[PDB]
Amino acid sequence: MNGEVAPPKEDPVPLPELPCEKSDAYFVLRDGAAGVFLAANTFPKSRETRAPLVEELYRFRDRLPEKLRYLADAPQQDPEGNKTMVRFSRKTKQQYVSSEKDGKATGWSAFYVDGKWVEGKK
Repeated sequence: MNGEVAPPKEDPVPLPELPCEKSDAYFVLRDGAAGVFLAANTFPKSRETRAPLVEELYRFRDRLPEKLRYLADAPQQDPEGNKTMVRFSRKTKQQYVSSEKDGKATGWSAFYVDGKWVEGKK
């Protein structure tokens, strides 16, 4: 009976081919943060969680759980190269990607509409 709801046990879309911090952990893609994301299997030792980088998704397409065909399908960077990762919007509960340059968050942010990605530059 000892339980706390959503137990640490869970092997949905594990991406062992993506090291986490440095404790032999990896990024096991899961779903429980306003949408989808990839938490470290060493959590909390590694709270590195957040939508999956579209580019890293293309490399993990062979392992894609199929429910990401649209996310990984979205662009994987911007005209400058700032790779674009997945994000989540509550205004429509959907997945929108956003390019990023190093760590300055350029601003690029595309939205996945009806199989219709878009770009809401700001």
